[PDB]
Amino acid sequence: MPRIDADLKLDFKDVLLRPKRSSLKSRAEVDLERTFTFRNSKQTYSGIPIIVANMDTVGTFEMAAVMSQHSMFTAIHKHYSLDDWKLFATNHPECLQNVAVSSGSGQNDLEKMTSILEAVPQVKFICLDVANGYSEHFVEFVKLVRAKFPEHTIMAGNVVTGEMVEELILSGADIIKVGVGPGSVCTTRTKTGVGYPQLSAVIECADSAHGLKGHIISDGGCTCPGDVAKAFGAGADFVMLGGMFSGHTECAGEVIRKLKLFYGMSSDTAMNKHGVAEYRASEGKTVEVPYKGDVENTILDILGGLRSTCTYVGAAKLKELSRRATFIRVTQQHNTV
Amino acid sequence: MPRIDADLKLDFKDVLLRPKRSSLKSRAEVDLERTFTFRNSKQTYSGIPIIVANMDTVGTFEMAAVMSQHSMFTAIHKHYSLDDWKLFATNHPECLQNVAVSSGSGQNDLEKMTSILEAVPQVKFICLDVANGYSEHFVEFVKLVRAKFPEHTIMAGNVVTGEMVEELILSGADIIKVGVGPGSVCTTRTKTGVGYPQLSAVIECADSAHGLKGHIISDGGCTCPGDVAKAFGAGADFVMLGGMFSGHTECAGEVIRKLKLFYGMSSDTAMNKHGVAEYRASEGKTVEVPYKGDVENTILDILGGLRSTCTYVGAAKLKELSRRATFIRVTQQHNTV
Amino acid sequence: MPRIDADLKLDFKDVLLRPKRSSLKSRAEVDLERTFTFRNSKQTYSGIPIIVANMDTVGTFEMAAVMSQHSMFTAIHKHYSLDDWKLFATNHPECLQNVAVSSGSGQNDLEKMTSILEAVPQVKFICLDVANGYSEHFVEFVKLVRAKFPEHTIMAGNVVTGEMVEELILSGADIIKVGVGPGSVCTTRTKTGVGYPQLSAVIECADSAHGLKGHIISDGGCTCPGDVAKAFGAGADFVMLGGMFSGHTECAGEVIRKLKLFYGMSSDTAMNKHGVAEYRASEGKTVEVPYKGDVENTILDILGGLRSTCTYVGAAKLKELSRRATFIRVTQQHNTV
Amino acid sequence: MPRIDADLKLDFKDVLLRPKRSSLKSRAEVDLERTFTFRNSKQTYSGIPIIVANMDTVGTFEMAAVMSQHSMFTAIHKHYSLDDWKLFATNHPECLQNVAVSSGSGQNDLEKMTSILEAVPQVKFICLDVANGYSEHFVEFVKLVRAKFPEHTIMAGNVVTGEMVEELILSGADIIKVGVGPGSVCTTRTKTGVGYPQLSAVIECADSAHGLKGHIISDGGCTCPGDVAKAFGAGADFVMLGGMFSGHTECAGEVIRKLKLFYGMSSDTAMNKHGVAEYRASEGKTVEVPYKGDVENTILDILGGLRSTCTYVGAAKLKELSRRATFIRVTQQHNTV
Ligand SMILES: Nc1nc2c(ncn2[C@@H]2O[C@H](COP(=O)(O)O)[C@@H](O)[C@H]2O)c(=O)[nH]1
Ligand SMILES: Nc1nc2c(ncn2[C@@H]2O[C@H](COP(=O)(O)O)[C@@H](O)[C@H]2O)c(=O)[nH]1
Ligand SMILES: Nc1nc2c(ncn2[C@@H]2O[C@H](COP(=O)(O)O)[C@@H](O)[C@H]2O)c(=O)[nH]1
Ligand SMILES: Nc1nc2c(ncn2[C@@H]2O[C@H](COP(=O)(O)O)[C@@H](O)[C@H]2O)c(=O)[nH]1
Ligand code: NA
Ligand code: NA
Ligand code: NA
Ligand code: NA
Ligand code: NA
Ligand code: NA
Ligand code: NA
Ligand code: NA
Repeated sequence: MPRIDADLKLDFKDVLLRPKRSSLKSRAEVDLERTFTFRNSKQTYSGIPIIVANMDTVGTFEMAAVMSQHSMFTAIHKHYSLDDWKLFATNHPECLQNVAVSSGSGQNDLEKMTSILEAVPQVKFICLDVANGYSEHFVEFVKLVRAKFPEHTIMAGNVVTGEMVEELILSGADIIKVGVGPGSVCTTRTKTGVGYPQLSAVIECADSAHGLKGHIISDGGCTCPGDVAKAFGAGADFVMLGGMFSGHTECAGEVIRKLKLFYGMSSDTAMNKHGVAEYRASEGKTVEVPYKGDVENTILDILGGLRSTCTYVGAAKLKELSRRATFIRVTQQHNTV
Repeated sequence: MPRIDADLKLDFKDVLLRPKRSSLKSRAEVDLERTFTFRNSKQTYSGIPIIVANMDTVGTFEMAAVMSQHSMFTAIHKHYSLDDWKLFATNHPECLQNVAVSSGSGQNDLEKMTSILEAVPQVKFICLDVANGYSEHFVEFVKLVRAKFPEHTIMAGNVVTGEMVEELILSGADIIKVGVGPGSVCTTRTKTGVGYPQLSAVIECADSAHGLKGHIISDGGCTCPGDVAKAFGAGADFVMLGGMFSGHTECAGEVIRKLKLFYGMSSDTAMNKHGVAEYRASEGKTVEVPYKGDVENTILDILGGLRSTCTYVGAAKLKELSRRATFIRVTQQHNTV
Repeated sequence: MPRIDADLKLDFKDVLLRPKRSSLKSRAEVDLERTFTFRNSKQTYSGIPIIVANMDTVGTFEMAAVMSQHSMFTAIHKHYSLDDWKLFATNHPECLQNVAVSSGSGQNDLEKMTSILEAVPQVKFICLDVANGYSEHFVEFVKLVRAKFPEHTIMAGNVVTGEMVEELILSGADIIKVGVGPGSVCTTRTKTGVGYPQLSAVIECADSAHGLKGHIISDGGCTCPGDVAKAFGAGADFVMLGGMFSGHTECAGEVIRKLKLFYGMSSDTAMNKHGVAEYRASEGKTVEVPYKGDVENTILDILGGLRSTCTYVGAAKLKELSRRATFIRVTQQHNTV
Repeated sequence: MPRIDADLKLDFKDVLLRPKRSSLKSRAEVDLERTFTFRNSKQTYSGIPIIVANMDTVGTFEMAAVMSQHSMFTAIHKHYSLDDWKLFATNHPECLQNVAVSSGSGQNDLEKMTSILEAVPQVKFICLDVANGYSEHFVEFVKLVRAKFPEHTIMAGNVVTGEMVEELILSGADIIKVGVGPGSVCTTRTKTGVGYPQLSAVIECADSAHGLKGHIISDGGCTCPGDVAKAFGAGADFVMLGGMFSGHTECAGEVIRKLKLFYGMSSDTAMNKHGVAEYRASEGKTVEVPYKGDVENTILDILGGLRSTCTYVGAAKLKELSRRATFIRVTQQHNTV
């Protein structure tokens, strides 16, 4: 029996947030910092919950040192060496509280990560990523990492439904990475037919996490600050971004109209440059992106957009955005000429 | 609890007006003038209820002097000086009954407006505009302007839902400006995720105004005369337009294929040229538009379109259009080659 | 009260015809000729019910002489003179049974038509066209033409709903022309907001005609032979076409890549060349179309397509197509690369 | 009575497959081979159920010799001669178990096929194709072929609904070819208005076959490996492909940016090169396609995609994919820049 779910699954383009009444005079009143206490690691975090994705070109140390100035976060890419990290530590000690070390489920990866966590005790976040986030093999791996590092906060993914968000949390992960399909350079939908609309995946997964006192990252699929806001509005605790951060000076890669090469974690460009075949669910794209320059401007644009959103729905802090969010269903997002 | 309204919100593209039986021989029979009596100012107005928007390039004095010849209206941009206005008065006294002076919620703006209303008693309309039309701060500001000018008619905005249309009317505004998102150079949807489909916003807001014996302007989102007609058909008492009036000789700005620069009230181009950051809900676009020449032709095209609409639905006067309007839901608006 | 009909109105793109079981070996078995007896004129017609539209460039005498060889029909454009027609009669007497003379509702038009019907008794069809097919003025005009020519068959239009199809038939018209909006060079939707999806307009109007033993033409909106088939399948008794016949050698106008100018009946190009302002509901477009050459090939393509349709649904004659038509609702019509 | 089925018929773009929990470590665990026993021929087949379509350019002997190395299948085009086939047999004896000989319903075709089956007893599949797969003439032809070759497995088509799938199976065909409209170079929808969405046609037809212990091919409409997976997920026993195999070295036709000419079975290019008028339901297109080079890479890409799909839904073998398939309804398939 092949069956078809009756419920149309919407994405970001299919909706808008409705404005509401409030006493908020203007957007600089709004506080975008959140304070979280994690279910399993028992650690506490405070910052602006926007994470740079652990992709080759954007999850760099340079990107980190800027984000951190804004209390934002960076999931560092897994190809840096131990020596690379010990220089990062020496150079930017104040940044270590705002980064996560990354690993796949392979033994070599686990060992290298371990050497990093031991050499840099200030790093207190771990980001774990596989091709099939629904595998029992990932479940037992998450148990292993939890046992090895009982006081480190664990981000794990990726999934799109709530049964697997609960199983991953109950198996020791703190923050589940929700998203398969929508990523700017993800090709699961084309290559495999498998995936989920981003908005629907957050609505559905956020509820499942929060009943366990766990948390989620909306990973992928945001194309402008409005999407970030919708992602938060849908219940996401953090939002992670690759494509919106691609193209800047603090991105790794030469400038080539000035452009830069933006490529997926499991892309052909990636496999050539490195053992990444089964790191993500699809062999992602390799695109050319216009050179945007310094990431500060982009950060300002994004945070500013999000402050307005909160103001316009009556949220004085980011914590209250999902509480105040009413989405309306629309037939369009743009007025063309 | 993030929730999603079950009702799909349609816009202008999603519908058509149905023709109906009548005794109307032709479109020159139709009278497009309306006579209004305002709830709070208690003043009476007669004209063709189509308003040029208070944008830098289109809300000019030159635009005004043409519109006025057609009994149309112009919301003048807020950057003109007192001296500029006193020349407008001297030069085009017969036009003063067909313009509104504009202001934001800042004290400097209020003072400059006040000096203008005192120096030109013939100006009897006020247009008030903010970034967050749902703020309690806007509500109290509207009370202040009402108290300062008890015999001036007040347009205030912008909103998209009826609870705020009622609160603004009950707080002293006469005519509520309805529209957030659809404007040709508005970027709220992209930058903030917040907005509303224009047609749905008028249907919903018109009902709310009219129960209080108040009035609304459909502000933004019309791309052709058909949209104007639909806007009126949905219940709007006036319709305001920026983009359809952009590009003409009576527009402010040099001619540059001949083009002209059309930019938003809170756009980057605006901030550079002037203190406009929080005048509108978004930092609007700056587009190039083809030089259309004299606004008379455009006016003729638009009024002509609207006369046909009334004829085809059986409305001998514009007053009867919403009464006679049945919208049908469609899957398209164009026959491509 | 502005209201919105709950029923989504589909067009040709939104549907497909379902194949069905039959004993039909192949498409040359299918007979596309119909025999009609008209309600009010009491005349009988036999032919392939596909009519060339009465547009300047396609409703020519040259087009007629080809169509007629295929038992197809031509609604001749209203600008030809009496002398022009008397040469047509002399030259192509066998074609006169397959054409209609055209007129608007003006007295000059009526007189010129009258002179034509008197000078050419073999012409037994009249085509009457106005801007507002819902006007009481059109209703009384139809009564007048019926009384003046009691044995001529009258095509009248255009409408999209059944209440007006019945009133026009009961007022003496034989064949109602159904379609407002979808025409290739019609601009009602853009200029006035008024119109109707073609498929929905035929479904709805065909039922209304046939209960009175009257007939309809699906006028406008077909872009390929599939649309013709759907139009017939929806219940239409005839289908009229402009754009699909545009571009051929037998079209009026010079060749200019080789192109030809195709323009609407009430278009600016039309008004310049001639008193046509209120002949159709909109001031239609003027497009450039590629030179297709001889209309024979196009005719062959269209008739062939329609024979296959009948075969694939089990209709041995065109009469049985609507009887055998089941439409399925689809989300697309094309497989792009 | 023209009527409209209430059920919207979805295609591949309208859905995604949902990931599910499993114990599958990775995609090389998945077995894509199936073992089938046919209802009427009583023969058994084992291989990867992906068939190259019997089109001029892709159903070649060269294509066959590669496919066969991958346990894939090739429906050979019907224009090869007896002598051509006897060389194929001599050269690639091990491939004969993985090809089908093709024929239309004409006597010449039947005779030539017969001479081939007699000269090459190793060929045990027959592929039969007509313009109207719903004709009683096709039904009796299928009876004739069954009687002539009682131990050959018969693929017959094409249809889209289950009443005709059952009648063709009960009349002796083994494997019904399901698909009319979606094919990359099919024009039925444009030329005739007749067709069916591919996904809906498989869902509906698969059920009908399987109740008779028969089988179906999803013929046409796949544009990437995701579509293949969805096709299998919907219940299809095999999937046939033309366009995805077009463009390779083992395709027939010269290289011309390097391109190759890809044309339909009943296309104008086909009729010119050969008696094919009524072989398929439409006169298909002739497109230019980029030269992809060797078909091995494409095969690897497609099989790899399909292994991931099975892994991500928890299917260790292709047999279990439809059993494990839950489709979700979506509003999009792509993230544009
Ligand atoms: N399946 C797949 N996902 C990728 C690949 N590269 C990056 N991603 C995903 O894309 C996400 C970011 O999405 P974006 O913000 O660019 O839309 C990353 O966090 C990661 O989840 C890849 O090669 N394959
Ligand atoms: N949010 C926003 N709205 C603008 C800006 N500039 C103009 N608008 C809106 O656009 C309206 C006109 O819309 P239009 O007729 O061009 O679609 C104006 O009345 C105003 O409400 C801007 O910079 N930001
Ligand atoms: N409203 C309007 N309709 C036109 C005009 N010119 C042609 N048409 C319509 O277009 C029809 C043919 O549509 P087509 O087959 O090109 O889609 C004609 O029969 C007529 O009803 C025009 O200028 N204005
Ligand atoms: N109606 C029609 N179908 C064709 C023609 N040529 C190929 N096809 C269909 O297209 C199918 C392959 O579809 P594709 O994989 O290219 O989308 C073939 O198996 C066949 O069923 C043609 O000329 N007319
Ligand atoms: Na491991
Ligand atoms: Na980059
Ligand atoms: Na103030
Ligand atoms: Na302008
Ligand atoms: Na008259
Ligand atoms: Na023409
Ligand atoms: Na035969
Ligand atoms: Na090819």
